Amino acid sequence: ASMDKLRVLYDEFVTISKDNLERETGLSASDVDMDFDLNIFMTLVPVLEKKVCVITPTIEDDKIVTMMKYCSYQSFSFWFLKSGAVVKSVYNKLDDVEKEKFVATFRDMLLNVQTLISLNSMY
Ligand SMILES: [Zn+2]
Ligand SMILES: [Zn+2]
Repeated sequence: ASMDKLRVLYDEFVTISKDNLERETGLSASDVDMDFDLNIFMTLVPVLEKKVCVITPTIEDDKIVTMMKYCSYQSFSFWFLKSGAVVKSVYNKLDDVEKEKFVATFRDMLLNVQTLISLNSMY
């Protein structure tokens, strides 16, 4: 986990999300606001942990895919209020190989974010 790694992870998340949301829905993505969206993920992590399980590097793929059902794209800068699609809607239309990468990207983003709600509670 690192600030520079998180930027690359977030940009991967947006690139895949954007390409799939655009062709699925016919609507065009908006400009990113990375800090706004990482704020959204910061608020989401505790909800995901209560509704599904604690996020650790060994969390099973099925628990991550279920967390994607509780992540609404309308919450983020690049899809802001455009449709009610959730992250699993993009997952469901990837091929098997692309699916594995998306799960890893979404899990590693949640771990990098969580590594920061952590730093923000240290005195
Ligand atoms: Zn394209
Ligand atoms: Zn901002």
